Amino acid sequence: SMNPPPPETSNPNKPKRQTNQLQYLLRVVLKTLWKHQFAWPFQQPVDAVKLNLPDYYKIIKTPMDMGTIKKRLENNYYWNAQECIQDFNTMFTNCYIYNKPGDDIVLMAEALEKLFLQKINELPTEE
Ligand SMILES: Cc1sc2c(c1C)C(c1ccc(Cl)cc1)=N[C@@H](CC(=O)OC(C)(C)C)c1[nH]nc(C)[n+]1-2
Repeated sequence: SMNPPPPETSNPNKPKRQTNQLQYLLRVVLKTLWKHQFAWPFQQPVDAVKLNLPDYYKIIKTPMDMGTIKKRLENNYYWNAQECIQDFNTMFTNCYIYNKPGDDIVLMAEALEKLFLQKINELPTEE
């Protein structure tokens, strides 16, 4: 069970822009989650080889992680806030799909998601 290529972070064919909401998603949302004590499993794609999770990419067909999101934000990959919000939600949902309630990794995702929800509640109106 080899690892797939990671999600793209650059694509000249994809439209993109800078928006004040995307700036907030980087400076506030990503930065807050990235520094958290429980961020580290989510800072790069799941390595199913090293973790001995050969079923991971049989079950999780839309992988996502904060390393990817960080690069997307820094590299101005997104057209709007919704695209980036969707990536975060994909990441959390994947973790809950693959794992079981009360697992350590699920508690870690839950902690991060609580903070995500607190920050997204104050997403600024588009300028
Ligand atoms: C680098 C990464 S990425 C990751 C994990 C780790 C370690 C952990 C994990 C991280 C921290 C703690 Cl305290 C416990 C588990 N769990 C796996 C699934 C699993 O069951 O893996 C073990 C078989 C436990 C290796 C998982 N699912 N989704 C993700 C994002 N992760």
